[PDB]
Amino acid sequence: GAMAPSYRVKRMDIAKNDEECVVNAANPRGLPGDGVCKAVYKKWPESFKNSATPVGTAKTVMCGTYPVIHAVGPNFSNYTESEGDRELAAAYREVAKEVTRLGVNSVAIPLLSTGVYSGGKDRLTQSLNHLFTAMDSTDADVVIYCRDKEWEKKISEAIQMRT
Ligand SMILES: [Cl-]
Ligand SMILES: [Cl-]
Ligand SMILES: [Cl-]
Repeated sequence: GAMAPSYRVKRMDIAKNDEECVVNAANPRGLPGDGVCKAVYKKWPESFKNSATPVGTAKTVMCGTYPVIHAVGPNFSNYTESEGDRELAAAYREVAKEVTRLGVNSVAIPLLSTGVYSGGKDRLTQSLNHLFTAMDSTDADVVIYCRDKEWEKKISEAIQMRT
């Protein structure tokens, strides 16, 4: 574990992370996809060997010895708000199980279901609170990656307000 487990947020490509493993915002079919998924495919394409997994689950595939945790958030275009919320919470619980199983001291994580799977809604708070619910009992340093300047500020505020 980290000596003083922390949350941090950085605004940059998660393909450039400084953590011991990465969470991919994956699709269920293990396809290169778009956004974070496409960045992860470009950086760690070896990790997409048998990475297909259902919605609400995470499946880790090693790129060399570097773990890529493929976490499949729901596409809110396809799910009802209720069932999408349930699957999004479940995907993060499976991320916390994998981070724990791997014994890493740090993990790079994007906000699941916030991009093209958002169904055109702002899900920063929904997705971040499910991240916290799952990761709070872990002792890994968690570094959240985002691209939007206003999201960085809002994530940073949510982190700092619980310290
Ligand atoms: Cl960047
Ligand atoms: Cl997404
Ligand atoms: Cl963002």
